[PDB]
Amino acid sequence: TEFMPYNGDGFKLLVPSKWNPSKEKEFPGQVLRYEDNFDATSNLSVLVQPTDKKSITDFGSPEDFLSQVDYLLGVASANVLESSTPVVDGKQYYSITVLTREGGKHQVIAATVKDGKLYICKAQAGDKRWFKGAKKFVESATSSFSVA
Ligand SMILES: [Zn+2]
Repeated sequence: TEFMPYNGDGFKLLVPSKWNPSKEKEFPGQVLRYEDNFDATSNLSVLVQPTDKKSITDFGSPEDFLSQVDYLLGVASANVLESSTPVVDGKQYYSITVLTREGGKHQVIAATVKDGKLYICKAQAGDKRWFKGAKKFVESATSSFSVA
């Protein structure tokens, strides 16, 4: 109904059914981008980049990882609402929720390491759309992200 599964190269996730794919490359390693055409500040991207790390935990804690992929957030200020270290089907993931700025953005990052690749899912919405229904879309897309 409101969500549709997507299968990429080595990963899958749920994308909101009303968002559309964007052909524009915003970040390096970008392989998917979906956006709300009524408010393009609501969007999501999946990045796949090579790495020498063997685990997401080689990055240090969730907050340490966040500091190393901070280009993804563009910030006068970043506030970490929550972080977690969920394990899905054997794989360690990190998940981080960050609020950046009046003007506010809620960004959720989910990440794991597999096969000499760093796989990053980032979903965001603006503060007002967040509380008006976007929170569901942002959190499902990042919660649903899994690699194989
Ligand atoms: Zn907010």
